[PDB]
Amino acid sequence: KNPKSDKFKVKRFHHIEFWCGDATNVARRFSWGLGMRFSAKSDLSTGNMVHASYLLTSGDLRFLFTAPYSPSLSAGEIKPTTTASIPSFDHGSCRSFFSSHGLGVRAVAIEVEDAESAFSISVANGAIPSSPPIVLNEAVTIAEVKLYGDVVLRYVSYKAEFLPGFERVEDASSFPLDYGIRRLDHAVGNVPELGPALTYVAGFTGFHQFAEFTESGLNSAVLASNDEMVLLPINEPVHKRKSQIQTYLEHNEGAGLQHLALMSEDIFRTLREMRKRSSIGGFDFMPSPPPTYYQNLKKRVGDVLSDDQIKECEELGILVDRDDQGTLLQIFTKPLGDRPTIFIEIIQRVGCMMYQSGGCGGFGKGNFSELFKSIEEYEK
Amino acid sequence: KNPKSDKFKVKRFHHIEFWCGDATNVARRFSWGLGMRFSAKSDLSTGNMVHASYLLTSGDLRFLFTAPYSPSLSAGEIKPTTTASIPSFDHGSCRSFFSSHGLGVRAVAIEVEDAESAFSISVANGAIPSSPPIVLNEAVTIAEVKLYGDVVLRYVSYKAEFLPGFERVEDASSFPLDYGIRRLDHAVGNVPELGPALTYVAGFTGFHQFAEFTESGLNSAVLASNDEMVLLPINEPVHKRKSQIQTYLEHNEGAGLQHLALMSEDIFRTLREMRKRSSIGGFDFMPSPPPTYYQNLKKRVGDVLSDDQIKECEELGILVDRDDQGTLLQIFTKPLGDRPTIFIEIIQRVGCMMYQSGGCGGFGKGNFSELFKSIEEYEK
Ligand SMILES: CCSCc1nnc2c(C(=O)Nc3nnc(C)o3)ccc(C(F)(F)F)n12
Ligand SMILES: CCSCc1nnc2c(C(=O)Nc3nnc(C)o3)ccc(C(F)(F)F)n12
Ligand SMILES: [Co+2]
Ligand SMILES: [Co+2]
Repeated sequence: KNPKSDKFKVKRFHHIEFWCGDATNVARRFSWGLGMRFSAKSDLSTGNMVHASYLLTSGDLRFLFTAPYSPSLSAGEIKPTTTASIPSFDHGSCRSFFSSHGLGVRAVAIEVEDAESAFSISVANGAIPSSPPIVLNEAVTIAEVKLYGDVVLRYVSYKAEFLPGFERVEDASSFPLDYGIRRLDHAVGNVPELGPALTYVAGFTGFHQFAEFTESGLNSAVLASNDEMVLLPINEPVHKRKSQIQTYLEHNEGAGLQHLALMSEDIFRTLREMRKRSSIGGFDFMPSPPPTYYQNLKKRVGDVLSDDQIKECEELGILVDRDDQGTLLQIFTKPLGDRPTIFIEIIQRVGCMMYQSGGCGGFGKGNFSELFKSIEEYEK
Repeated sequence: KNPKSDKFKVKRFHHIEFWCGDATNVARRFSWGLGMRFSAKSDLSTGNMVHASYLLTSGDLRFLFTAPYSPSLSAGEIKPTTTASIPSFDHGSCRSFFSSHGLGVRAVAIEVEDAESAFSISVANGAIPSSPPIVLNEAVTIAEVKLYGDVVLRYVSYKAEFLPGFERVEDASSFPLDYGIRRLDHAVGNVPELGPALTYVAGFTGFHQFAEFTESGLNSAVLASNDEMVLLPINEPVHKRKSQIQTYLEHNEGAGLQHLALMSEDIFRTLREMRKRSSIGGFDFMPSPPPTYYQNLKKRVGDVLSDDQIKECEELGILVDRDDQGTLLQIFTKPLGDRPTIFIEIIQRVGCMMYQSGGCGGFGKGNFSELFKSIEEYEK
């Protein structure tokens, strides 16, 4: 059941922020690979002497890419006089994050009714503060607490266009790419120990348990907001083969964000667009499951997807899972950067109409075993 | 004249190495933006636990992109047992370079007849050593000396496929992009003081002076090898407006590589391909000169380019210059990464046939004044 125990009012996922070495090159690659439009900037051309920040959007999904300039450019600034548009930014914190983890998510940002209250209530309830509430242009409020490793949960609230200090991009370079991605479905963390992480985060949010999974690799559990639109799964390693969660922890130098699942309104169109671009600057995908996996498909989702929809899953390497309430189409990219750490999931859910309920169809845990068997079935 | 005073045998430009935060994302962006094929790799999948290195090629042009892994992955290695394919690499040097300069060229690499001799002769003649000669798999030899700032000149020689330890990419991800770029024409450095830099480099190479320029921004001079195929211009600031060389030095935190000029066998095809991709992950170009610039074109190169070739220059924003021996088509990108530092020039030269002689048509110094006047002519 859903106890609806949120200690403050959470509205939805707002944005994800990557900390980069060069924000330009990462953002250009992600834009082309995922079909996200360049929609706002904050950099030297807008008067920001501290950091370069570029925002990509597709539907409601917002990806922010931030890198530091030379500290010499802002050596005369103090926090009261800063040109930074994100006043929680720090040159040394950013360099230390990137040197330790490589390219990765620094901030999981959620929109709340009041960011200052959500911060106070969180820290009162055990959250480790990262950046106190700061009010931008008397219009937006931002605050940050630690989530896991060097990832922060960022609260944002509005009185009433991304952030103050960001300039809209609607010019020539704002080409309207769109491969169908529409919003962030869930954001998954890897930690060394699940219990303490779950206890910590659920303690300061009031998020309730949504699901759990406990025999190849990991144990996980999901925290959700009251309407279960904000979904934060957390994984730990399970010590034949070496845990992929452990591989993550070793190459990331500890806990951090493992994958972002992005909802598509038409996953077949998204995967056709993304796959056409894999070899020309885009993203590569994990190897497709054997044909045996797609033979077992008609017997499990033949009532949900036509033979034509099923055959299109096989062309594209799409995975399908199903619980008692919904059906799930999913697929995974290879890692986004140099290290075998963060990757992206594309998903589309069918069912649970009331709008669609969060988590409709689960998270594809059934595909672990469905993949292990269909692999052994094709070796024959 | 050309004294042909090379203190060792230089053959040609071999490659350019970028030091990055994430080599994957920079290399994917450059590949798509410039039309360069992914042709070799050295990373975790090849057994390199130290650095990720990806090589792009177009014609004879080779761009190498390298980033460090976590040092923990190779904590048990020593230089005699290293898994690095480029043994001059150092984690701390790479992080310090990138944190200080952002994305930029670390190595200008030239092919010589014998890299060990070229290193010895260079250091004997005043070169500051960076990495002593190392022989890779008894097949290739590599050595490095300081060029300017934190840029090194890298010598490479072969007894007889890029480097030992690199695996060829000819698979699916090796899509054969090609927009016409064929080789590196020249590589330009910015320093605070031209004289000492010129004296230093010409001292240890024997490269001779090829050209010079001394009233908007800079003074420069060109060093060339005996056949004038290796061309290394160096700029210094000239202290109405602020020197763009000084802007470079401030945002780069000192001297470094300013621009790479890449020869195209068909600059009109290259610029059409690159411009179609500017807004979808590729490179942006500097703003085009006014129509007045292209009206003055028929009167200066009307004997070299048809009215149709001239009008195509205007569509594409291409600049044209001409000395007593050749004609030059050129254009400049905006900076390649976050900072207003490094950028790329595309060029194509017409004339000086004997093969074509290096530097045929000069370097476009006439376009500075030709641009200043044609701008004032269009304000009218
Ligand atoms: C490149 C790694 S591929 C292996 C792999 N990695 N993650 C997954 C997931 C997944 O997202 N689980 C999840 N998300 N939130 C919760 C809670 O649980 C489903 C299926 C597979 C697969 F094994 F079927 F591919 N995965
Ligand atoms: C984004 C900056 S645009 C301004 C600009 N920056 N560099 C140039 C060059 C140039 O490459 N000179 C050179 N190369 N080797 C030597 C020696 O000399 C020619 C023309 C112009 C221009 F002013 F005409 F554009 N430039
Ligand atoms: Co998932
Ligand atoms: Co040039």
